[PDB]
Amino acid sequence: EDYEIPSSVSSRKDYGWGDYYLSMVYNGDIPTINYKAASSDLKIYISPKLRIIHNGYEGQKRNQCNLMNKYGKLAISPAKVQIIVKAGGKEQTFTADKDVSIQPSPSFDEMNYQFNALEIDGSGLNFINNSA
Amino acid sequence: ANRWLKYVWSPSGYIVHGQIQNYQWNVRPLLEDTSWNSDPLDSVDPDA
Repeated sequence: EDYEIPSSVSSRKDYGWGDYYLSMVYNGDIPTINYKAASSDLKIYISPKLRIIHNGYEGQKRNQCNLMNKYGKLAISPAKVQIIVKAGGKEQTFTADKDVSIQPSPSFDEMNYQFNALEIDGSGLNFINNSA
Repeated sequence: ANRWLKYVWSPSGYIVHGQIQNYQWNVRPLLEDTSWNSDPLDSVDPDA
């Protein structure tokens, strides 16, 4: 079983803005992927990074977040910073207050939460025509 | 020699019944007892 998994993934399938269109998640990444396969098992280690930039929605909302950003300092709760994954049918959640050793300082320009290694169960990964 | 050392320890871990295991030490007491003892055993035998 040759599992061909890229060593890094940087692309997006979907995107959302925050509730008040005040800030948004910035094109984050999956700087590295590692894995181990076995008959009847697969463990994938993903070490992603979550990035926040206080950019509001284009329009007067972008201008309003700029007035915020340039006239004060940031906030964001690391306990609620998280990555949720679904390998096929199996769901796992990882948080920044457990899997990130150093938190970014508060800032309105950018914050970066780098996760150490998220061990994800790929045995629930359902392949159709040998693709999942 | 490498293969035989792996019966005791594998830095890369082990596969059991097809599953990927989360341990390197294949001898139960070496897997356990991860903390150094504090008070030493008072002896003359390094094996004890």
